[PDB]
Amino acid sequence: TGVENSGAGPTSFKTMKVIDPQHSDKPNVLILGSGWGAISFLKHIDTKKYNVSIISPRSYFLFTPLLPSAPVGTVDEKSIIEPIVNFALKKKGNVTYYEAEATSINPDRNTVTIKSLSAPAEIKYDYLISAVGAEPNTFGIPGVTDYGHFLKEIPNSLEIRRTFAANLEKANLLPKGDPERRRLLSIVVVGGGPTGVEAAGELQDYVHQDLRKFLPALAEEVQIHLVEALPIVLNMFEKKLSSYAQSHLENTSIKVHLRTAVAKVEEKQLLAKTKHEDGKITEETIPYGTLIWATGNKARPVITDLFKKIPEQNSSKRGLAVNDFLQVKGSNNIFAIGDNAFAGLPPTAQVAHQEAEYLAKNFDKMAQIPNFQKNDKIDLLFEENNFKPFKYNDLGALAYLGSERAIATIRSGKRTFYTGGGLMTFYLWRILYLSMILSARSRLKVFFDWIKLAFFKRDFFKGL
Amino acid sequence: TGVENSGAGPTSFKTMKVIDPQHSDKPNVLILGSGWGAISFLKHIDTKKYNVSIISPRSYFLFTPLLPSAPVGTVDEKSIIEPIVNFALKKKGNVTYYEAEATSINPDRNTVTIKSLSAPAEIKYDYLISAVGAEPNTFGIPGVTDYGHFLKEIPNSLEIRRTFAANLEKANLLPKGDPERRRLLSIVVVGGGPTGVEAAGELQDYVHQDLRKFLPALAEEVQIHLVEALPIVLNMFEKKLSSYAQSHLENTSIKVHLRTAVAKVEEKQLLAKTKHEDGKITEETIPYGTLIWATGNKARPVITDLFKKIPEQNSSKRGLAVNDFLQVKGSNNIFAIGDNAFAGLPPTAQVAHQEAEYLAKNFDKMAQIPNFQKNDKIDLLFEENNFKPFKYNDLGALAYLGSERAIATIRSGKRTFYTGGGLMTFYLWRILYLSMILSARSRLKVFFDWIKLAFFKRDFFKGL
Ligand SMILES: Cc1cc2nc3c(=O)[nH]c(=O)nc-3n(C[C@H](O)[C@H](O)[C@H](O)COP(=O)(O)OP(=O)(O)OC[C@H]3O[C@@H](n4cnc5c(N)ncnc54)[C@H](O)[C@@H]3O)c2cc1C
Ligand SMILES: Cc1cc2nc3c(=O)[nH]c(=O)nc-3n(C[C@H](O)[C@H](O)[C@H](O)COP(=O)(O)OP(=O)(O)OC[C@H]3O[C@@H](n4cnc5c(N)ncnc54)[C@H](O)[C@@H]3O)c2cc1C
Ligand SMILES: CO/C(=C\C(N)=O)[C@H](C)[C@H](/C=C/c1csc(-c2csc([C@@H](C)/C=C/C=C/C(C)C)n2)n1)OC
Ligand SMILES: CO/C(=C\C(N)=O)[C@H](C)[C@H](/C=C/c1csc(-c2csc([C@@H](C)/C=C\C=C\C(C)C)n2)n1)OC
Ligand SMILES: [Mg+2]
Ligand SMILES: [Mg+2]
Ligand SMILES: [Mg+2]
Ligand SMILES: [Mg+2]
Ligand SMILES: [Mg+2]
Ligand SMILES: [Mg+2]
Ligand SMILES: [Mg+2]
Ligand SMILES: [Mg+2]
Repeated sequence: TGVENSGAGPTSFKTMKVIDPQHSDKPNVLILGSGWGAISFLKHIDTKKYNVSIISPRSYFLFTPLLPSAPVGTVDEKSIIEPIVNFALKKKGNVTYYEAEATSINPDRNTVTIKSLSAPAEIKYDYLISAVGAEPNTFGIPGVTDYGHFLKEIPNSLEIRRTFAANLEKANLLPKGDPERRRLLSIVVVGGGPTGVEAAGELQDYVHQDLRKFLPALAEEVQIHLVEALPIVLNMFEKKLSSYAQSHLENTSIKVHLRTAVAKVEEKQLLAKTKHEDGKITEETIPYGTLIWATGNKARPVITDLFKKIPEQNSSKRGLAVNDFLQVKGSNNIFAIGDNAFAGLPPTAQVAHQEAEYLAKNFDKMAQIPNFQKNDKIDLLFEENNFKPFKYNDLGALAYLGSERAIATIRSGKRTFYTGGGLMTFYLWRILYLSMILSARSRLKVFFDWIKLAFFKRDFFKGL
Repeated sequence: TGVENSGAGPTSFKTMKVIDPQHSDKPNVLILGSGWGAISFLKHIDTKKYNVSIISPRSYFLFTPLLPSAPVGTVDEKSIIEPIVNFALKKKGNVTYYEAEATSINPDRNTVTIKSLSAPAEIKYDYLISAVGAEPNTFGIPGVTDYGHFLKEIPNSLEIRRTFAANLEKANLLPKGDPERRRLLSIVVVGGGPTGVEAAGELQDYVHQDLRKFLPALAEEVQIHLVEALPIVLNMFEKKLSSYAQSHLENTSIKVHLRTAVAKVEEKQLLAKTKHEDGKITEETIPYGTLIWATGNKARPVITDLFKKIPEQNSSKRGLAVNDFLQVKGSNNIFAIGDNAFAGLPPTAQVAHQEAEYLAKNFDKMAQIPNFQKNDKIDLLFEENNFKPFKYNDLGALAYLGSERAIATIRSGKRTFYTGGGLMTFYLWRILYLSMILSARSRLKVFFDWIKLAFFKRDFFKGL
């Protein structure tokens, strides 16, 4: 259905841009999500030839690479989100955002089922764009999600402060010696990837740069462990850099735990195992005030539910396996991009950003084809008209290390433009992250956020 | 300290500045609150000759004038607050803040009982500076607390935005010609002092500027009413100005209800009554989605608690009555300033920023007279010393109106510098306010707020 006067998420709003007919003139494309995929895919697609619809529980778009800077308020949570709406005021034709969530996609009955928590109730789709993202992975390691914080989404950032704020508080009522005070003030990040390292760093920044400047008795006793399973951190960088980073984290009093896996999280301590290069399996408990879980990504119910309803997708695990034109293997009119598509690619923004932009332009290709105005094998039409299959141009990797330092690589093709570095690198990272932001609103807010951060402390209000 | 926690809540910070002999000879001074009076008094007290400690459940100062511009993201709630610590960090001597609330003042036992919501538990004092503010008042009109929203404190801003969004949301799923949609978009501000005005003003902005740019279907139907019991809005501005303000309010589509009083408040609607030129009371139902009740202050219960414990304050209705030396009539060592003090002046912030600065210089002027500590018309102690009493240098009256306009009136004694005006006044007004802000950080943040507003919309997130 998907008609007038229902109840999904209340920003089920329609923007009557151009002048269409009531007899359906265009294909109804329906996007799932409002993140990198869906916003990148929306940002380009020809709205004159297609009737774009978006289904997102979230009504803003998240510039994920600056999220780890939110909790301490290096950046404000607003300063890095954008409403979907503003990207639709930049589309010539017609859009509609339902503020709900996909639940079961019904591939052959040909709808996405939106049931919200803010109320049929399905939505007809001619084509489907499935960029819902991955949800983070605990590995069945018990205790996470009882006692952990995922660094995924804006609320997650608010939860992490409120927690750390509350510990800083409780902690400052105990006599200096007390171990408990020592515990409250400890931080465990679990995740050696960029996210974790950046959170790890951004906290330690705050503690050195801000906290001590008015309660130095606490600053000291703050401890920030960073825990990773593999031989070293930042594995996407060439060995020589990953080391400089690990140098600089420990330089900033970070307790890096390489080759270490979390077997279980209890309330106050997380039982860790370590397997050394001389294969010796040692144990260790790590007590924690605040636990951050910056690791992994698994598939979502919508998708793992879909796996069954498409014979080819029975045994895909990571995401939806996709052919070279990014359609679901097993379905005609259903596509998948970014973290929920299994392209055999890095699960990153860069990939999803390209993935979407290519698919966007291929949608302009198909409109020129009368053959696509109507018609269980599927790819055929993409060959008959000579469509380029998607190939990826991995552009390199940035990561921020703490107390004003960074490392990076940039590339195009086999060519490898640049690679830092230290305090210089920092200013590119800033200058570069700025440019990759998808809105002038957001960028000015972040810009102002860093200028403000020079003259003054971060804003660490627990109720805001 | 040490460990003096028993009543007082978490952010019990202490700055170990000067070297303190356990057994002290400096007097001990207590400031109740963290707003205009208290923070003004904190700023100008000599922290070397005295020892100052504070009690406030609120860990931040609030630039109360800008509050009404936060609910519609004209300005961020963080931009207008600044922490106590941040002020106390720029002092000479030892400051301490027990983040809690006074529950009982104990005049004849020299203590203030503090039961923090977050936890004996008395605090000892030589001198007491009672500056807790007043609370807002319902005049026992049934319904206000249930369905209404005060506009007194930061959380109230979030409460309103949340409310208004949820209605904008719920309304857009109903068809243009529904009553229930008309209602949800109705907005009644009760009380036409510059608050209710500026508020009403700043909403209509968001409707007229933000909302319409993406839902004119909703925007148009949004109605803002301003109810006021008196002949005119903004009585403290001179007669001719009150009419131009009202001209401009009504001319920006704001239904202004003079000589009108809210007899009661129900969920969907509020019954109001209006006395006419001819002295005949009519009735009326105003149905409403959002109810901002910005009218009249009343006596805090700690202040009312302390009316029974002093014979002079037995017939004290409005607030603690004080002499020309701002001292609680009937106590020696307690002082009341701000809206908890009934100094027969208006309950402005302007008053309190004077009431403080003055008392601080008094307090400093009690550092060349070594008899007070070797001490029934106890104001004579000051009169015989030849203490200049307190006099209010009324600096004026400001009020923003909506849609880029403002009214103003700077003066001193009689010598009136100015009285506008239009788009020029809005600019001055901005400038005056921006100057009167108490911290660099607040200022800058407020300054970048306004810039971002010219470039981009406002920020109306219902979870941030
Ligand atoms: C803290 C953090 C920092 C990162 N930093 C970087 C970086 O610096 N560089 C980099 O390349 N990558 C980074 N990433 C990874 C990158 O952001 C992701 O790979 C990218 O977000 C994938 O985009 P996507 O569109 O596939 O999914 P997302 O961007 O996650 O978008 C998924 C969207 O779908 C919505 N949604 C969820 N469930 C449903 C449902 N059932 N129905 C409808 N909609 C739904 C979500 O609200 C969201 O809008 C980071 C990730 C995190 C968590
Ligand atoms: C939205 C709004 C806008 C305004 N704009 C203006 C304006 O432009 N110009 C103007 O002159 N006036 C304005 N006012 C009025 C003016 O701000 C007040 O008269 C002024 O705040 C009084 O200051 P105060 O120090 O007496 O109390 P406040 O400034 O309210 O501060 C009182 C403090 O006491 C704390 N507190 C309360 N109870 C307790 C307790 N039991 N124990 C400990 N602490 C406690 C509070 O958290 C607060 O920090 C405005 C008021 C509002 C609500
Ligand atoms: C906006 O478009 C872009 C560049 C441009 N000049 O416009 C880029 C595509 C832009 C930047 C991408 C980018 C910057 S920096 C970075 C990065 C750092 S690290 C990483 C990968 C290798 C990490 C993946 C981790 C995955 C886990 C979930 C397992 N990617 N990606 O896309 C967001
Ligand atoms: C310039 O600095 C100041 C004093 C000084 N330097 O001595 C002031 C205290 C300054 C501004 C005060 C101000 C601005 S605008 C205003 C005012 C006049 S009137 C009013 C209404 C809102 C409040 C109460 C009215 C009560 C009855 C008269 C109805 N507000 N007062 O600090 C905030
Ligand atoms: Mg995203
Ligand atoms: Mg997406
Ligand atoms: Mg994702
Ligand atoms: Mg995805
Ligand atoms: Mg205040
Ligand atoms: Mg005060
Ligand atoms: Mg007050
Ligand atoms: Mg007061």
